[PDB]
Amino acid sequence: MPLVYMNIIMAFAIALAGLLMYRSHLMSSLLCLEGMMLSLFIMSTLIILNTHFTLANMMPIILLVFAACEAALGLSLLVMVSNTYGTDYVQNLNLLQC
Amino acid sequence: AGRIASFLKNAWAKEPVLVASFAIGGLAIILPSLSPYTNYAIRINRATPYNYPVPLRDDGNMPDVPSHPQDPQGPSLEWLKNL
Amino acid sequence: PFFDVQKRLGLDLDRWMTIQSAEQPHKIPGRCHAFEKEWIECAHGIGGIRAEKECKIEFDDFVECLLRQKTMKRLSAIKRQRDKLIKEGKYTPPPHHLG
Amino acid sequence: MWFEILPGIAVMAACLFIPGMATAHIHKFTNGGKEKRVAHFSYQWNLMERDRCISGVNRYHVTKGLENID
Amino acid sequence: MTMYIAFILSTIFVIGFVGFSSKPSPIYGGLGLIVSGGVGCGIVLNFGGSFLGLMVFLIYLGGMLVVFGYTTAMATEMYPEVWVSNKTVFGAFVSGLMMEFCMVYYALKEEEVEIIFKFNGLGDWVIYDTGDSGFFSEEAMGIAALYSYGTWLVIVTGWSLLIGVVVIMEITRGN
Amino acid sequence: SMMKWNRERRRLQIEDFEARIALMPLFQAEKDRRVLQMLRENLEEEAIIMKDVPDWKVGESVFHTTRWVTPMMGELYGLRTNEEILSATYGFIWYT
Amino acid sequence: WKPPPWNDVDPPKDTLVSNLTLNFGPQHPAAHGVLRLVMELSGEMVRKCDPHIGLLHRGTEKLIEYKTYLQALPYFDRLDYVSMMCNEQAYSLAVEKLLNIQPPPRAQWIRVLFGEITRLLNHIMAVTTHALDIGAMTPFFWMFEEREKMFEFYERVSGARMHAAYIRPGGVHQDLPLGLLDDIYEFSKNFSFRIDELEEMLTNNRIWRNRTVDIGVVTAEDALNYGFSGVMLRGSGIQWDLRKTQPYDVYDQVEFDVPIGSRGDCYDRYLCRVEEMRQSLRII
Amino acid sequence: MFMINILSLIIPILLAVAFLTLVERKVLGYMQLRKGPNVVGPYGLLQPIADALKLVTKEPLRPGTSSISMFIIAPILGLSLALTMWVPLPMPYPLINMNLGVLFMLAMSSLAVYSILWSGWASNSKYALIGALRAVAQTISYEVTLAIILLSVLLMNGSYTLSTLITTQEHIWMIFTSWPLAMMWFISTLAETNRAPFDLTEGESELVSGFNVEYAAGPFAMFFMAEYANIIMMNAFTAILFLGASHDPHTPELYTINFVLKTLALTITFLWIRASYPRFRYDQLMHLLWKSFLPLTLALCMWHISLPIMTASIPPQS
Amino acid sequence: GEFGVYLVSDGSSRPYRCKIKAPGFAHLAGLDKMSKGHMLADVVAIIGTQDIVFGEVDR
Amino acid sequence: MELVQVLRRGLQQVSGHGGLRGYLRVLFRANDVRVGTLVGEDKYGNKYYEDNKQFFGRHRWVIYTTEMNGRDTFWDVDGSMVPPEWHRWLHCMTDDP
Amino acid sequence: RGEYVVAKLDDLVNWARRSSLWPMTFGLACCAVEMMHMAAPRYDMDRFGVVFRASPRQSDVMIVAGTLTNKMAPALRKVYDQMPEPRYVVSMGSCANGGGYYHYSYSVVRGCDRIVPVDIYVPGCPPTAEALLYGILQLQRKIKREKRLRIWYRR
Amino acid sequence: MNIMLTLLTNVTLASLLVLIAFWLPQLNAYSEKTSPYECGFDPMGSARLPFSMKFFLVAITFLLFDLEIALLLPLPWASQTNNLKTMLTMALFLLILLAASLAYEWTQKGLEWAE
Ligand SMILES: COC1=C(OC)C(=O)C(C/C=C(\C)CC/C=C(\C)CC/C=C(/C)CC/C=C(/C)CC/C=C(\C)CC/C=C(\C)CC/C=C(\C)CC/C=C(\C)CC/C=C(\C)CCC=C(C)C)=C(C)C1=O
Ligand code: SF4
Repeated sequence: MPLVYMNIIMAFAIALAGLLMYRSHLMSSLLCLEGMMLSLFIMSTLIILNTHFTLANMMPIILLVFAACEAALGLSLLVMVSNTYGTDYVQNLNLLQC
Repeated sequence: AGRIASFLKNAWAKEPVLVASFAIGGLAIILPSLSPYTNYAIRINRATPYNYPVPLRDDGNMPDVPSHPQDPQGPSLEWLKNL
Repeated sequence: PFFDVQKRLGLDLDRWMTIQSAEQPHKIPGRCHAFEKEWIECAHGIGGIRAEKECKIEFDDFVECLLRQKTMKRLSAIKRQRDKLIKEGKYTPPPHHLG
Repeated sequence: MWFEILPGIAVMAACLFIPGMATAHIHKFTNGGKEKRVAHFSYQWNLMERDRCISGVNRYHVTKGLENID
Repeated sequence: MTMYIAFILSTIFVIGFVGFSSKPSPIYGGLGLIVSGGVGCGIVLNFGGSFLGLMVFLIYLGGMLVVFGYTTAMATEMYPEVWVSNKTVFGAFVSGLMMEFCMVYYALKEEEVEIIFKFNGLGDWVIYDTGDSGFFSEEAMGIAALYSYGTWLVIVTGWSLLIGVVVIMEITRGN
Repeated sequence: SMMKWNRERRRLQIEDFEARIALMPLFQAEKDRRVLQMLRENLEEEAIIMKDVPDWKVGESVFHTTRWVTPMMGELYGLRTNEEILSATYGFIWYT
Repeated sequence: WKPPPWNDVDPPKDTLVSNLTLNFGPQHPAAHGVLRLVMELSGEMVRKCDPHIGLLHRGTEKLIEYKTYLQALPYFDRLDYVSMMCNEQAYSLAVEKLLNIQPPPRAQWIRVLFGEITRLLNHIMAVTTHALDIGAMTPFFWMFEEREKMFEFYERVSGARMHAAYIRPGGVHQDLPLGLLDDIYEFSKNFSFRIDELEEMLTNNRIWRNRTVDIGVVTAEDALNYGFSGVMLRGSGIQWDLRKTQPYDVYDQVEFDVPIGSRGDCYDRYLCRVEEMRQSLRII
Repeated sequence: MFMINILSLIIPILLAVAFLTLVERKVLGYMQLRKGPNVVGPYGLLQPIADALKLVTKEPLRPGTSSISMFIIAPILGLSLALTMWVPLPMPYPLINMNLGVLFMLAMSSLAVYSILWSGWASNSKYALIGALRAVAQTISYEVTLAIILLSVLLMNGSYTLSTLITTQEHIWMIFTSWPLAMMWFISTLAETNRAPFDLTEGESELVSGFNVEYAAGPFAMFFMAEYANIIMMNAFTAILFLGASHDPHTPELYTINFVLKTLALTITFLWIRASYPRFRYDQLMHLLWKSFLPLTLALCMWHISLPIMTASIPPQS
Repeated sequence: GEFGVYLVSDGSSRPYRCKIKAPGFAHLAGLDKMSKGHMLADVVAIIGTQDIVFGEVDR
Repeated sequence: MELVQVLRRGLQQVSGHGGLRGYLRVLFRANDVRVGTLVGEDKYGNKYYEDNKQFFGRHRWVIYTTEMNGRDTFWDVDGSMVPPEWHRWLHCMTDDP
Repeated sequence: RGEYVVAKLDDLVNWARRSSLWPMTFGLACCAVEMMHMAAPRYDMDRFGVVFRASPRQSDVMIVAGTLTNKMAPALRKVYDQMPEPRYVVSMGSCANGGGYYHYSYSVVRGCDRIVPVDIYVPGCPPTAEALLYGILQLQRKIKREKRLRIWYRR
Repeated sequence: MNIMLTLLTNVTLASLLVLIAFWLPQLNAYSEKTSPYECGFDPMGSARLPFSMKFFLVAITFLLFDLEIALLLPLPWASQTNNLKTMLTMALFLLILLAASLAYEWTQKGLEWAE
């Protein structure tokens, strides 16, 4: 388990940490969401290439197919929250507190 | 006939691109089943030796498997030369 | 599978990629083909409870082949001890490992 | 007239000709005349590596024919 | 120096990863992702995954383009932030750089890191395997079998993406 | 014209591959000797490099199985030169 | 913590539309150079177009008062940079009407001759600069070679290339230089081809029509009420042309066809301009 | 002998765009009955040098509302991307024999648009943001057709290797088997490089700038030299992909001469259409691709997946 | 258009008031009406057909 | 049949302009190479040529003198260096040199 | 010699300047129409290296063609101040020079000089497209006689 | 090696041209030469407020469609299989849904750009 595995695993942790610390931006939040996807794609690519799991080389592709699909969903949701509330800071949508 | 011919002619006037694209799109699906060279394409792909033809141990009673590459018995693909 | 429709309906949907020793394209074997082949042939129908205790060394060989955890650890010790020994000056690499 | 346009092409055509000629000649010069061997697959690279080891001078392009064995 | 570019490339991947995870302005976040995405493509290329490397390069670039194409569309701030700007982003940024630089120091000085899992520093060149690939690249034939061995995956992926266009319009339509 | 030429290219590739199959036995035959030679050289050097260690019995198979496992490239070239490492691991990938 | 809404809908928040507003000039090359065109847009579709003008408000109407009738003649050449004799013809007719005096028949014929040449001048630049702003830059240069040819006729008769100061109350300054009519005939002989050169690359051009067809469409009564005149009435079905309804000078003797438009959009009026270019040749 | 090779590519490339600006006006002028530059040197053979030297000595200035860092890096992005993209082009023998050369050029060409809006966004100008937002959706929508057109044509290749086009169209030009895809490929190349049926990226008539909004002597020179280099290649890529040429393995000079001639002829056509058509409005150029190019694009794709199968003409993978 | 002049004299040798009818004045006054709904890139097209020379509107 | 005549006509210009050295002189200082009959010479050194076959506008031209009134004009030709008597003929205002 | 080296270097820069003037069209009045005739193929302004270019950030010389009305006078100064400044201003026509016909009006400044420094003055009403070509040629001569490096070497 | 040397040379060449771009031409600047350009008269204050364009729907479908082209990219190597019937059926299947998604996107306003 060489150091490149450490780099991208520790990377995904900061993607997890980055997502879980929304400061003032939904768009920057979605950035960290797609950020997670890099490390998962990159680690998955390293795994099935190292192990010569040739039939499983499709798995990183199918990750990406369902990757941007969420990415489109996030921005489409971001379209209306910014459209009808003006901005994208995740603090002005607290009307559901009650 | 009258309903179909009027529709095709009208679409051929206003939106030539769509009636065009639907044509080649339509032909792209139905000829490949009809055309007889599809089996040749399978045979050409099958006949391509990417891997080694690993020898199989001769314990006798294998008349069809050749003992030498130049032997007559076995899969011969002279049809490729003719085709 | 929770509700195994693949077993009942008798078709394959994902039981072709779940393992490394399946029919890969153009018979390209995986790295640890033999190691997992023994492991699966070891614990087949024996149950997960019995598999985790009986087919244990086969899994350990297979898991090691996947990561080379101990083998790389062995190589790490060879290089480190060689480095300090060469640096101190006891012995020098033989000419075959120079060119 | 229109033929006055051609000097604009000529100084460009010669300039665009250089990369094609330079790369073609550099490969031949740096590989002893023969074209640079292309390895699109590991098997091609395996031949090249065996060529480097066999030649003795650690040059893949330096080739030994029948005279190496006897 | 060319000992093994895997760690160096993955380091820039993490530093670029640190960037947009610190919550900059969204446009600067795209740059922080792109450098990580570009060098991430470099990591996979170095490991033999030639097709997959350029694959994530092309898709992501288009993906993140519409990302920060959107940010300037309706998510822009009238006074945009920057890597320095607010102390929060400044604090979030510098925290990431000092963090990763601590782990790599913790990584390269004993080579027996045991955080969560085990991580021993011996060189990612080692895990490579000796063997030819015939006249075909293994990765290309693996992802080519999607149309022969993965007909089930094609159906679910195709249907989901088709539904993906339905939801996008349906969500964004409104009224 | 494309149909005929592509068929000819397929026939050429068959000839190319058939040529490859002919020399595979030699390349396989020599390479196994080189790999065994490299491992043997590593084992002798490992014995010399560790003789005063507490317990490093020469050449213990980490895998419990007695069959041969295709060796790591690391354990082959590990103590060899830097140029040997780069030309071996990132040789085909970097050859552009 | 206030109670949740009864219909599960909150009142709409503060309006968040900013509607980016800019000034489209006067530096903009396609804004005629003197437009401070400010527009309101719904993001990209314009809502109102407030054309701030006065960026070239030279006090012409006040300066005319202080000059004599002859002294005020050059001002009308400097109102419309392209309609030179047409501008002076209007002022000359006004001064002659007050004076109850008519010009000699030769002077009238020269007026309508150079009046139609002028109509070629404005139409040439109107269409070509329309192509320039649209994006087609090539027909600009071809027909502005001919504009130089007509500029020679302006200079050969009056002395200056653009501001002729030629048409004056009571006729014209001086007679035509000998041999000018031959050059006018020579130039007009090939101008039919040059018009076909212009119109062939745009009239049927798919890009051109899509850039003008069904754009800027005005109705009939809308154009009449808005004070629109000239082509804009002609381009939208209204059959009106002062050259036929209220003939001035000897316009009651020349025969020509007014190109009434049908759709009223940009493309129809541009066609009317091109046809008005061809029709002037018959009048010439 | 690799630094010499690289500098035997960079210098000829920058000199090719250098005098393309002269063969632009000298061709544009002659097509609009003008004469083009013929004063600076004989026949204008020194005008671009006079242009270039001025554009590296007249005062550059960052905008007061600029973002310095992104303002400076955008010219770096444009120029380096343009140069690095010529790398796998298979002039007889390609400089870098990439196994996936086609995918490489697609990826980096999709990156040359980050320069245009990073320049636009950092410039903090109303015309800058408009031009930046015009260009991005312009290129990516034109990119969907770019990817599929390349794939449909290359299905007869059997691989993405650029060198194999030499072998593929050895006897027959590729355009004779994929001319319908050739037409949309040429139009898309006109659109990715922003020439002038769709030069709306600059939008000089309606946006005065947008390629380089406040960009000055140096940075303006880059954003020009980074797109005129794309002009030469996108026709070199068209030439290599569709109009093949005879390539004797012993005398590559004949192929280089032929290859250069096709690029020169194609580049003239890029200049030729530039002065023969009006400007597409934004919705029109988007409508043309999303509503007329794409339906034909997918249909001809399905044709080219099936075509080798029905005719048993699957090309060799190697 | 319909270029015209409202010339007012007083019996002297100079005009008393020379109002200049501007064909483009009413034309440019209607630009907002014609630009209703059309995209901004069509604003150049609907002033190109306008034929507004800016020495007449401004006078 | 006409290309060979064109090259011969183009080759004749080098003999027309006093040899090759004169040809580059006109090319590098007058930007034209067309030859034409010498209609006259003025006192300041300007050489006036005319060629009626050229279309109206280029049928007459002047090659400016190298030096006039203590100011070198080899590379510094000015449009006002024409004497009034020749200015009339040059501007096509009349046909009488 | 150092002076000789600075002499040739100055000439190289001055040649690069005078051989590429990019006017930023301030087309205001009938003076602009005649200037476009200079761009017309009859005189072909482009052939002299001088080609029309918008975006004053990418232009070298101003060509004031037409009357300068007091309302737009701030615009003239603003577009003048935004030029990367090896920069020159050419005034076309009597109106731009000193007011011309509208010298006595209430809303026309008596000359473009009062707003911007003015290089070569082009007289006319309008100056013929050939006269402007002579004017631009005069500016090229003025750029030729610039001793920027010689002055720096002798500071 | 070869690829990174080429990448390095390009960025150094580009950066050097910037360095001589901003340093060789000396500067005599002020606060009015750095003012944002707005075709003359003063800007009203913009270029960073939300500038909402209309092609957002088709901008995001490009991202969806760009994933389709990723899925159908491996086709050149997919033809080199022994079961082209299944490969042909699946290859056309992805194209059909890609066409179907565009067609349904077309019918419901879709490609039309909001006013
Ligand atoms: C609407 O539509 C529109 C368009 O179109 C659609 C348009 O077109 C246009 C454009 C307008 C026109 C065409 C109209 C006319 C205008 C013009 C012609 C403008 C002209 C503009 C120019 C930029 C001029 C271009 C002309 C020329 C002659 C350019 C010439 C080039 C050069 C002088 C430079 C050439 C390159 C050189 C010298 C490179 C030198 C390199 C080296 C010495 C080596 C460098 C590298 C190394 C040393 C590597 C080794 C180093 C190492 C390793 C360092 C390591 C370091 C470490 C720290 C490790 C517009 C505006 C438009 O509106
Ligand atoms: S000087 Fe004469 S031509 Fe020029 S703008 Fe003034 S009135 Fe018009």
